[PDB]
Amino acid sequence: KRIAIVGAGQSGLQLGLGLLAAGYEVTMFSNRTGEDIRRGKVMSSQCMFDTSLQIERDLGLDHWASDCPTVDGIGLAVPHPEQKGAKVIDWAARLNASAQSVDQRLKIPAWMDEFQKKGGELVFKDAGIDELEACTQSHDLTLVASGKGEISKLFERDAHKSPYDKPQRALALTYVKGMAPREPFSAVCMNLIPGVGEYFVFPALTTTGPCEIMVFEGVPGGPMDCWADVKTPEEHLARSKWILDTFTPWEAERCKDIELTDDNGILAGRFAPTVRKPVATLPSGRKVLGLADVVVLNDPITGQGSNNAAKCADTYLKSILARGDGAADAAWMQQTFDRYWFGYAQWVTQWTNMLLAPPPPHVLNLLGSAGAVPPLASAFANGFDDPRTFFPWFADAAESERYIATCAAVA
Amino acid sequence: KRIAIVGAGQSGLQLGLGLLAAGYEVTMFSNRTGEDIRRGKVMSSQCMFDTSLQIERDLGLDHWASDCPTVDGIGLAVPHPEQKGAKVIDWAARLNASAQSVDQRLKIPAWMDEFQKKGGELVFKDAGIDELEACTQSHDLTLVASGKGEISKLFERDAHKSPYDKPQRALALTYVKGMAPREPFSAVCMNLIPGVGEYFVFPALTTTGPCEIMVFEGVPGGPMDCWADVKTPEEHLARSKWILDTFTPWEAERCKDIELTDDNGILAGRFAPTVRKPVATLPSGRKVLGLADVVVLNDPITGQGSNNAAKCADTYLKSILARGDGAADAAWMQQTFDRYWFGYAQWVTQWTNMLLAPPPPHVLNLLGSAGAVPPLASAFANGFDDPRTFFPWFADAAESERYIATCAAVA
Ligand SMILES: Cc1cc2nc3c(=O)[nH]c(=O)nc-3n(C[C@H](O)[C@H](O)[C@H](O)COP(=O)(O)OP(=O)(O)OC[C@H]3O[C@@H](n4cnc5c(N)ncnc54)[C@H](O)[C@@H]3O)c2cc1C
Ligand SMILES: Cc1cc2nc3c(=O)[nH]c(=O)nc-3n(C[C@H](O)[C@H](O)[C@H](O)COP(=O)(O)OP(=O)(O)OC[C@H]3O[C@@H](n4cnc5c(N)ncnc54)[C@H](O)[C@@H]3O)c2cc1C
Ligand SMILES: Brc1ccc2cc[nH]c2c1
Ligand SMILES: Brc1ccc2cc[nH]c2c1
Repeated sequence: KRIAIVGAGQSGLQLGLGLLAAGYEVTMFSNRTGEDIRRGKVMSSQCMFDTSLQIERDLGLDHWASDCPTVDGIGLAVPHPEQKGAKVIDWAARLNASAQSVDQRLKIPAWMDEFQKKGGELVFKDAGIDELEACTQSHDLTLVASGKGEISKLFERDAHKSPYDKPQRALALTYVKGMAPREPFSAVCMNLIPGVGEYFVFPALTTTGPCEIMVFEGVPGGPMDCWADVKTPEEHLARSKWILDTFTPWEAERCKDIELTDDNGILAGRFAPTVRKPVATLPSGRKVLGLADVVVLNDPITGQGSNNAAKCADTYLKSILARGDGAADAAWMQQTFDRYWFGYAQWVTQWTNMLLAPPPPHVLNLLGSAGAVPPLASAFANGFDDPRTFFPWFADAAESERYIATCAAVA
Repeated sequence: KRIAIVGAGQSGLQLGLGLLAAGYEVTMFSNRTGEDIRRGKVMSSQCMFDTSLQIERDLGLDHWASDCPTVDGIGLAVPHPEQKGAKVIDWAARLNASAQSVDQRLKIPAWMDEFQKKGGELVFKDAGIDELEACTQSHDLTLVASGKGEISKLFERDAHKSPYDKPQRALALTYVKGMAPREPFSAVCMNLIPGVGEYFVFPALTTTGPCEIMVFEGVPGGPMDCWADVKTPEEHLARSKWILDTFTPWEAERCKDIELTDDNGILAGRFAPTVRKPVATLPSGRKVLGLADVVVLNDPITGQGSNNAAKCADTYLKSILARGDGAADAAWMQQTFDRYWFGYAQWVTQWTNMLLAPPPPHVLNLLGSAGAVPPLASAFANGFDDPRTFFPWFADAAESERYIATCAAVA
């Protein structure tokens, strides 16, 4: 009946709003005001594919569906090693159903407002152990949904599920107005720069209206690990254009007139992919359950964290409702996570962690073959809505050849 | 707009009813009358877990929810090698949400009636190539949902996805009244007889009311491959009791007064697990798409075929609706299957095919440990609602030990 959530983010607010609609009392702790979120720095590029969007629709939370531009496909390009300014791989495929990117600076504050209107108890505090000890005495279940916040480290890192202990990419975001729209359909335009990094770009909705989000990922120490000397929004926009001019001149043609959406429409950072154990034990001996990025944190290279957050909150909501009047004990907590991990997130995580490493030959062959086998390009693109569908053919050479043949037979 | 389906079974009727509700015209071919199905031989033990049941509920097709007894857990027993009449493993765990078994002799005819009432065009014919050639000219998509019927062999067997080319178990069913109900909760009572076979029993609903279904699976050539000399319903009931008396005397105690529900409440047969390619090309060059057991046929040992059929028809329905006015071409057909297979059925199939082979030591250790680690028994039982959750720990020794420890830590 009474549920506490620490962290008013994507997963926490989605879960809390779903619980309020199911008749629960919900207490939520936020460490920021809605307006400070709206006007602060961007946090994500939040490209959500149709399955995730549908979870929001089923809860009545798709408040920006008509205003947010759709992302209608996925494109992949690789620079040509010899031919200057050209591409050796350049293909695209349409998504079976649109994706959408609604700036968390819009969504989270609006969902905070809705949470209050629907009877939630919003408490404004940077929560720590004392708040978790208090919550665990007055609530039937307490979840930690604090994303990358320091309190997420209460949960023990799971070494076996975490192959990396260091960041594998240097990240940056740039929200811009003025970019030439993609024709004849919008897409996530992926640009893979061998041994250097990746640039992704797609339309989105932010606090000043429709835009495009530039996403940069650089191999640490390399030419796209280039944000440390950037100290002003103007320097950040300049650096963004320098990457395109240097590595993706075909995308620079779309950017002759770009401007930041706002001075806080920029981000630079990095983190190590990490999986954690879901049950944390407080000094009192009482227990809390971690949600979404607290327990499974992937590098953004595959565009999956928000998708994972919506699917994780959906799985946890269903588990809570199915438990009914039963106690939310450690066993129940652990099984709830296990269903998320073994059923889904282990495959998103293995796929993303593989793609962070240098691509093996059979992967380069897949990417080339997709350009000449449209069913394979379509399988690649739509796999982003459910990355389980990449296994076993993406990771294994022999299986990749079998799947290429399957796709070729229906081309 | 116009869809044809050959085979009025679980998957075909579920899909057809979902398409009619979405505004499509649907033509369906049945090779039997509803009454001949109601009064004919049983076809399945159709134990459906909550995710599958929920697919039926979301379509308004759970017409027997209140009359059908619930199956509330899963139990596992193994005879003791030394101690006579005793068990060395004997444990149970509650399902997070109930399962239900509604005799296909009840469900399929009732869904056939509903299909007509909702505007479907039901055509009564044993359909063959000529009907598929006619359908493919007058309909936008033609699916074959004929289960184990001979026409299913139009689709090419997929050797790489089919490790077996012979039956791995001799099957039998016995629907009975009078069995002592299980206390204190109902369950699928699994009995694993090392090197011989398996006996499963659980409550269900049939045409004469609530019953229990006895399910026998025998290693070919062994003592539970014992149905060839059975030629009358009385001999079939006697043989059923002989198995329990010989191998599971603890279950015989529940059966002192059992009687067949009806003389057609019996079945004996066998088949080779088979996966097929989903697109078949007719002599004209036009194409048809296989559904459910036509393309993925598993031995019943894991209780998954009906569950797969409901999840396959749900995936195909969603794919059709998402395709909208687009052509149902071979590429679309193949991608629809690929999403079912790579996303879900490959894992159900790998798990079931492993369990048909002799269990390795780490599996026997898992089964024993589940009896002393209740979180592990619960993970095992609830894995039947989504067998993806068994990977990778069920199939690998080191991973199994890790998961045992995870479960032990929350016990
Ligand atoms: C650069 C970048 C690009 C990305 N691009 C994409 C993309 O294109 N597609 C995609 O799907 N995902 C993407 N992601 C991932 C996605 O943004 C996250 O995975 C998602 O926000 C996770 O949701 P969450 O609920 O777990 O955490 P969050 O949404 O981060 O919410 C956690 C909240 O808790 C707050 N909090 C922290 N500590 C406390 C405390 N002690 N008390 C109270 N509140 C606290 C935090 O400030 C935050 O507001 C990207 C991530 C990054 C960094
Ligand atoms: C002994 C046994 C026990 C089982 N126990 C379980 C269990 O406990 N749980 C579980 O989930 N699953 C179980 N299954 C599996 C389950 O019964 C099937 O997987 C499920 O019925 C498959 O659905 P379907 O739509 O593909 O085919 P079906 O439901 O078999 O439908 C196919 C229909 O098409 C008809 N047909 C065939 N040829 C033609 C033609 N040319 N023209 C017209 N119609 C035609 C067939 O007669 C049939 O009516 C069991 C199966 C067996 C054999
Ligand atoms: Br597809 C896709 C969508 C968004 C992002 C952000 C980084 N990589 C991505 C891939
Ligand atoms: Br669990 C379960 C449920 C039904 C059947 C039928 C054969 N084996 C089964 C396992």
